[PDB]
Amino acid sequence: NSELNTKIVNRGKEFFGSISGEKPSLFNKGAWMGKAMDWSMQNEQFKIQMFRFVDVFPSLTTSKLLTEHIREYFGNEQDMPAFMAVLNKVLTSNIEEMARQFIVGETTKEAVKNLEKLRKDGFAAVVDVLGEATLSEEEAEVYTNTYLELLEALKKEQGSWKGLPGKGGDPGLDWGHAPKVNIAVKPTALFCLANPQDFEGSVVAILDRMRRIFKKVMELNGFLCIDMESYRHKEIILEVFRRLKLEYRDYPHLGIVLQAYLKDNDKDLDDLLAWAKEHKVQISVRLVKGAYWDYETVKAKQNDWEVPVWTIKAESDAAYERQARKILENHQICHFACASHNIRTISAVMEMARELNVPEDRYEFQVLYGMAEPVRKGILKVAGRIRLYAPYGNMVPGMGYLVRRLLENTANESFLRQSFAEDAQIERLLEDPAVTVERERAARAAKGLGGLPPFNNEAMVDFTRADHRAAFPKHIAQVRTQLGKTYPLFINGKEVRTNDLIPTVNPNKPSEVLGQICQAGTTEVGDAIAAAKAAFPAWRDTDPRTRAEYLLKAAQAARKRLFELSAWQVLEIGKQWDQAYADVTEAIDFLEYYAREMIRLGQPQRVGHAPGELNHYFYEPKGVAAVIAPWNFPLAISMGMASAAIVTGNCVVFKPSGITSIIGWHLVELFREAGLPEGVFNFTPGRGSVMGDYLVDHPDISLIAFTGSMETGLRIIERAAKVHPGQANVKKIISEMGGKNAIIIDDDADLDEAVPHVLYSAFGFQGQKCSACSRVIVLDAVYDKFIERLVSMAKATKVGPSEDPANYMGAVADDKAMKSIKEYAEIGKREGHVLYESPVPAGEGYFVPMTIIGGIKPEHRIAQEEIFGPVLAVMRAKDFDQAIEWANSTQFALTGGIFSRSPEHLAKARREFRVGNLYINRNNTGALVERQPFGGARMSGVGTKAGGPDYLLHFMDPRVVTENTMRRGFAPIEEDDDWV
Amino acid sequence: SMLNSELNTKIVNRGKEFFGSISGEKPSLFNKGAWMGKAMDWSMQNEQFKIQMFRFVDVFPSLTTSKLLTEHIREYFGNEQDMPNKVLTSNIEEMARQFIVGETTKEAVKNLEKLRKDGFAAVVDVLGEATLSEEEAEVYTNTYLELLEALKKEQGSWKGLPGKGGDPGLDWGHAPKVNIAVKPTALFCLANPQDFEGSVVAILDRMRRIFKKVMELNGFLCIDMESYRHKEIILEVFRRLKLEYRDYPHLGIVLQAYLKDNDKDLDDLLAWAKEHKVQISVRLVKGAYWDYETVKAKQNDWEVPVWTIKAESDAAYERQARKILENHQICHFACASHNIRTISAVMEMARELNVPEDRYEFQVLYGMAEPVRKGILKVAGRIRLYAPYGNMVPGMGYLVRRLLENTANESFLRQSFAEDAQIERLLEDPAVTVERERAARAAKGLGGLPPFNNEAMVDFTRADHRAAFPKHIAQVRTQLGKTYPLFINGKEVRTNDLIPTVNPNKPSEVLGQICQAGTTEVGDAIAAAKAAFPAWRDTDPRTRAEYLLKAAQAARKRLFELSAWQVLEIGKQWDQAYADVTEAIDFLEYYAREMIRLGQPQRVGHAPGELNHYFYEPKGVAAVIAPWNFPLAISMGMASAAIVTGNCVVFKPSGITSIIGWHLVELFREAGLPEGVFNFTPGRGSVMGDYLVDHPDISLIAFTGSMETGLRIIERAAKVHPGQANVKKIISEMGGKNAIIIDDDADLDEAVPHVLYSAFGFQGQKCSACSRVIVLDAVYDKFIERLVSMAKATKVGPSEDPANYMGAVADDKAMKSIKEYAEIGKREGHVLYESPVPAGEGYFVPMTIIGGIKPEHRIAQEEIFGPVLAVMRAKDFDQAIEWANSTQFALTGGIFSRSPEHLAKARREFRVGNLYINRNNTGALVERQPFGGARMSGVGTKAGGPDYLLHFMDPRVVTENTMRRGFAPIEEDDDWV
Ligand SMILES: Cc1cc2nc3c(=O)[nH]c(=O)nc-3n(C[C@H](O)[C@H](O)[C@H](O)COP(=O)(O)OP(=O)(O)OC[C@H]3O[C@@H](n4cnc5c(N)ncnc54)[C@H](O)[C@@H]3O)c2cc1C
Repeated sequence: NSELNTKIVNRGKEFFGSISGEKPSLFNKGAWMGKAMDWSMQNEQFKIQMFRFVDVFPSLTTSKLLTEHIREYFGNEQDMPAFMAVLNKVLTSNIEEMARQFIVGETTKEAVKNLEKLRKDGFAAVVDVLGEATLSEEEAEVYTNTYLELLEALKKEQGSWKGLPGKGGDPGLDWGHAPKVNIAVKPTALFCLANPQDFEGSVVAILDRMRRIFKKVMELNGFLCIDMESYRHKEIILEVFRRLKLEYRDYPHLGIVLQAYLKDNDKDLDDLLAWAKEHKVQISVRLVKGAYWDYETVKAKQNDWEVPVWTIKAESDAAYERQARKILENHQICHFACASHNIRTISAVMEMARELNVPEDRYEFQVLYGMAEPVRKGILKVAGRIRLYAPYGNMVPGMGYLVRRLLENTANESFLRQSFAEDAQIERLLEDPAVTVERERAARAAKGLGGLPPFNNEAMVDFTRADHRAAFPKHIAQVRTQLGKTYPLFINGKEVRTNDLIPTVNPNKPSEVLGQICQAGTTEVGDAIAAAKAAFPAWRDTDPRTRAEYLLKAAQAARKRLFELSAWQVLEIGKQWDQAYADVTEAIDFLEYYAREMIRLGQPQRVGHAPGELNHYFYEPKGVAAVIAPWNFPLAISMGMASAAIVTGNCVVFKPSGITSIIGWHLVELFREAGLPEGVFNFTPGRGSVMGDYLVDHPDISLIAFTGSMETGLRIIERAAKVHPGQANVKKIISEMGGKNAIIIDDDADLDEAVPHVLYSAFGFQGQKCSACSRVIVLDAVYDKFIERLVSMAKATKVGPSEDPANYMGAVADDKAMKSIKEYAEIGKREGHVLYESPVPAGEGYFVPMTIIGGIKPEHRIAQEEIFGPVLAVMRAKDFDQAIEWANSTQFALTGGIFSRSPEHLAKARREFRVGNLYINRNNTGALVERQPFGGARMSGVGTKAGGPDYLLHFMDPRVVTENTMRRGFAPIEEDDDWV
Repeated sequence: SMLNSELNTKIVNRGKEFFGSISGEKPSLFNKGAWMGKAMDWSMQNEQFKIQMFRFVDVFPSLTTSKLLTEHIREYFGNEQDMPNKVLTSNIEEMARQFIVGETTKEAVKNLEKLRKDGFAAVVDVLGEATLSEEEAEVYTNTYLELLEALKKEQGSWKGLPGKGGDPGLDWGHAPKVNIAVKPTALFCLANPQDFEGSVVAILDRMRRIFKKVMELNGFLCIDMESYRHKEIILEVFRRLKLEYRDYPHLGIVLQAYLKDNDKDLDDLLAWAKEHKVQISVRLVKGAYWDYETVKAKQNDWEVPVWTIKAESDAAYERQARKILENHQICHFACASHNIRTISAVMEMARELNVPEDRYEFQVLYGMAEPVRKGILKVAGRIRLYAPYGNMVPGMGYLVRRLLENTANESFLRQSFAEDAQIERLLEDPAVTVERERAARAAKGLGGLPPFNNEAMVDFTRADHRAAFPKHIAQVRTQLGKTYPLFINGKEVRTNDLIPTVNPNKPSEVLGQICQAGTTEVGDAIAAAKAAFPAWRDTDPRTRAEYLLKAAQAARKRLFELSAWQVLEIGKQWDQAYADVTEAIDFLEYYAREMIRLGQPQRVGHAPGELNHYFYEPKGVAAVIAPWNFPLAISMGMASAAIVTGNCVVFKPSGITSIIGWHLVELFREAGLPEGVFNFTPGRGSVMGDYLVDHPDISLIAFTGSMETGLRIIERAAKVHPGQANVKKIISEMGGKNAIIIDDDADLDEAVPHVLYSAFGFQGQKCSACSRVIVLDAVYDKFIERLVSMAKATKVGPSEDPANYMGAVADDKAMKSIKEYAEIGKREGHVLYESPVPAGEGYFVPMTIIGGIKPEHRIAQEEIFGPVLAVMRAKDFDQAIEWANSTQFALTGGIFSRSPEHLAKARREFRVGNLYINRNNTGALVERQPFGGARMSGVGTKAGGPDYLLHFMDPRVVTENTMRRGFAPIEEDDDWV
């Protein structure tokens, strides 16, 4: 709209004029922070070092930690920038000063005092309470009580404050209309287990605390704003706002933050306004662009989710202006807080409101305390109604907040950087962002092999979606209509029934029988081996691209059944919703990845370059593969091992674990739907005590793929090494065995991240993973604090049936597992000291308490033996060297983790913490195909890594054909010949 | 320069007149009105068709049944509609007849007399398949004698061709009427510069017999020149024969202008003739083996002996022709070329130098370049046709070579008569063409290292290489009698248990005494290796690779010395010994590069906020248990692979090759390898064998040797003992029972010597050796007769004497075991050949060939590891493949066949680790032939290939969440926005 746009541009021009060249302190090159940010902006390596240093800074609580980190992040004094122990003191004082710039105080009393100073300078405030991530109920209560404490202090003071001057209205209110007390609350800080996987439980827990705060706010006629956090919780937070509003439909001073950088926001704003109209209530919206842009883009890309944010910056600006116009048009029902430091954005809001003649009591402006100083002052001068978002509290979360402000101010796309560091042209700065979008989209308008798209991991289940949340109960219900079947063997394309049946039951409810499984004797296993051996010649002679096509069809068949296949796993083996879905996506990943790997490896390659000669190097299968699969990843690992053997040209005799035989039957369904030729895949569940050695010992077996315990793996290795009469090959072992995996918690670890990652690593799926954290090795000086937070978080979780998404973990695999694990828990309780032992439900189910035991040392049994259940050992290391020594003190070497923000300690861990899969600053479980090829050596395996580029070669043997191409003195000349 | 321009003008003007007098007349091969011209036309337009057609003509004479013929036609040319029996046969046969003067002596003689009446002289050549036996050499020799007897009776009635003066009974008044050419290698089936003196004498003795008959007729004998391999031998034959008959003027030699050596060879021969005051004759040619020499040199890292720009050969010809003409007083000249420029250049140079006509003549091959031949007759008058005669079988091979000559891209005939090239380009001074082509031609390794190339094989065309072996064998003999200690943690450790090591061809010759490690010493070595491991593991992969490169240079500098040790200690022939050392060098160079390639962590996945790096780590202590049959090569390959990947090695050489094992100590010491990284512990298997394999500090075992021992090791290594860190990794190369299939259509000239070498090279003591030859029913009798006849020509004796084909086997135990197997085989089949062996000491087993062998027989199944070859008669090709696949082994295999269908079937179904087509099945080279198989022949590990180093390591992944406080560094390969 050209005329309006011209007014906006002129308003912006007047604004830049009234600023008089003033730079915000962060861009003041005369100040230390300005020099620091200037160099960060010119030098990306320095920015990364400086910003990461500020992040770790509040953990550097001794002189040694501090001195060492300074050297590790910035190098020696001679190699540092000019603007930078005396060095300890100067750096410390400058960083602390930077953080204080952005906070109104450290105590409630100080905050209140400083808020009054702000009022005398003409500024209103919205107060926020700084806090570390809420990891427990006790922490949520502290946060809640801090708001209550703040409100009580403000209640006593506000009567003595003259209201900020306005043009009309009520002289006891700010600008004649706004409540003097205004606070903002982060909803997820009110509940440590906030998760849309438990949508209702999360809404209620947050709502119950928000209600308590809100009641006190109303008691002093104040305003409560509910802030918006990451996209993961956006729908939860919207629902919290809607419920609290309907509980107090007549109270006007309740706001919600909406983020214009979200593609969803056009619909969300429209829905909320329509909702307010329908319910005949009023609302208030603080429109922001959004604070988590890099996080959302990374998180979505890590999970093959649609990126929920716009990714061209002008799109967020254009969305803001569009959505602000929508709000202002609806001022009758919607009060507006314009929260932005962008002069174009601010100018657009001002002129749109003027054009729509919106009453001034329906819109105000907000900025963050301590930044964009000239912008703040310009708003005061032109609009008069300006509120500062003012955090207060402890310096530890204050440093985290500081880093976020530094990121915001120094971003390449930041309006503040462009205006105040980069000398950007005013006309460009104030351009209609809609025009910017068109130009940027047009600019941006200007790989796989063999016609196949490149490999990408299958999208994870996404419980931000109502449809994904609804799918599970529906599919679990459908599965229940299918219970009670008898599952036969499947051999040479035919169903073969035996009369030895073993029931398979729900571990969370053993009275619920899912079905009966036929058991193969040695006769039937021998039959299956015979069928596989007979199908082998034609299958080996099938083109690798064709073999790969069967895997691609199986992947599509599985993809079309994703929630159904997932539901079976929830009931048969007690997978939580996310765990079950991830099992199926991983199976799909193996199929898509191994299909592409065979296509890659399937072409004979010329080796050497001598003329008159062609050497071609290529691979052939081995023969019949025995595949012996675990129950803990019943589709993923089964499908991975079987499909690798199949795509490489082998034929498979497959023994699923008894308690997940139905999931094993899914392989039959999937390969049959793909049209796999008869005998290439044979399904023979059976009693190991009857046919286990028989399968491994058989002369017609050429390879054995096994995943499971070390004891069984080692027995297989010993027996397989013998060559019996009639045996064609030396048997090839592909084996993934157990682990006793440690995560190290260094002194400088970010405990907000370390704690929930350790909890998930230890207790996700009841701890039943070869990759699970069973030892947490914690540095002396952070031990007490770490353990308090871990135990408190554990106490908040619930143990119960996996079909109920409210439960964190549930029953273990079967009766034998429960008894074994419980015995290990008793052993550990006599070795160390019990720190936590959860309640479990009464009645039936193979429940083992979520168990945490401290005081564990390397010489203890539960520091050495794989328990495969929810029993976590906590070990206290005297220094980092001992932490590493202890991590390396078992016979296993599968996975490991380290939380540390020390370059030197991370380097030492990369080199010396010699596990097959080492994870830095995140959980040590959940390895993905291609990204984390999985497996190790020592007693954890034989160095084969599933889901990686070396895996398929283990299922084959290389061959070379060498041809003398010269006849009667001449040879064809080939493209890669070394010629003349 | 000014003179150069002037003479070039006369040459160009002579060429222009030569062409003007031809005017549209084409050689019959370029006659597109004929079937021959049509087939060649399409060959020149379509290289794929050329390859099919020329290969078909090559295989054509083996197509002896209606089945063979019909199937080959389809396999080479496709269905009878995708193309461009009795008929196609007549066309190819007519094509071959164009180039030969007859099929019998009498027909040849009649046709030669006809040619005389048409004014053409001749030089007569006898066609033949390759000489593979003494009997064949005698047949070839007697055919010349027969020819000469026939000509002797006729020549008296021949009027000499007209000339300008002289003797009316001689051609042109001066040339002998009878002139024959002989191929020297056809006189000796084992001609080979590795036995230089033996080859010269055997050839000379037959050539002298022919020459005496030639002299009786007062005729001319030309000694033809063959491939570069035999050039020096042939020169020496000519020189000796000339001096035996210093006064007889009618003896010629061919010299090849396409050889870089020829400038010097011609200078040398001319100076030699002067010194000895004799006269000579030279037929100067460009050369017939160009493609072969180029390929052969490139295959062996030898300097290519031929010029590789065609104009360079032309330029060399004109340069060398001038030199001969300058020397006309002592050197008679035959200009042998179909090239009008070349011929015109010679005519003008003869005029410039005023050379008498009786000192030069012109020669062309019968049946080609007809207008060129006609032109020479008209202008010069002295033209002689090279006139081969004989059997259609070698006639077809000759046909192929002529078709190649005529249709080559750079052929002067093709450009003149097919391409309608501009006459100015055709008659250009080739020296100018050279400069232009060089200028145009004037207009990758990694980490700064050159790319890998296999080390050059020993080259016995060189006098220095021939002389080096006797020199170095003698030098090694001055160093015998030493006591060899263990080498543990950088220190020499003696023990009281000594085992002598002796020469298998002369067991009374003791090379030294070897200390034996007890379990105590082996445990000490393992402890040393274990202590050295953490620092070695942490050494940069590039640095570890540098040690291997230093060791490779150390070995390269000692090549002949290291070779000589093997000749004496284990009975390697000179070439076998040198090849063992070059293979060792190759492993070092190749594994160094492989570790450099594999040594850098690679990002995997592309998700942002995350870095996954995938990389490799060594395992720990490796036991390396090495064979005696490739005592440096395989030992060094296994040890250096383990070492470069970051492991430390405890190495047990075979007892009988312990000194070669010591060479590893010497080489790693010279490279400066850190102490403990390589330890040398020879010892008695019965004392410390199981100890070494069972030890809990061993993480890897690299073994090469017998199936029986390999299988025992695999079984024992599977157990995890108390304190054992890893499941032990096996890298194992075991035996074979390798077959070569001889198909009905096999080229027996190649199949026979390749099979003989595959079976008996190094006494058959190779895991890759051919111990079964499976021969198709219809070619059985023919193949076996030639194979046995070639075998009979070879001698068994000490490997230090290069005259011997093979020698003693490794030791007394091997001899006893192999002889028992021979007796078993003789009761199972029937002996076709059993060689004499020397009297007296030495572990000699006869070169033994046994027929009537079937898959149920023990010697069709069990690896003998000695000079015992089973011959098996297959009823059809399907059974041949079935039989090839009938053992428990699958290491190597070979097939001789010119059937695309059968070759395709073999590629698919003959499932050995290394299958060879139309060559021997031994001698695998690093990178070109990564070596190893499965079944009972190994565990699918392939030494010398790109999958090998990974077996000595385990992969690791480090995954880092790079996001802190909502931000992460953006990395280049991130999936982003
Ligand atoms: C008082 C106040 C309260 C706030 N409360 C919250 C809250 O509860 N929740 C929340 O999420 N944020 C909140 N914010 C917003 C956030 O903290 C930033 O301050 C704000 O987004 C910066 O925008 P801008 O108009 O100041 O600056 P600009 O430089 O104009 O805009 C920058 C913004 O654009 C977006 N952006 C950057 N790059 C791209 C890109 N490549 N593609 C698309 N978009 C891009 C980001 O949102 C970034 O923050 C609040 C802001 C204020 C002032």
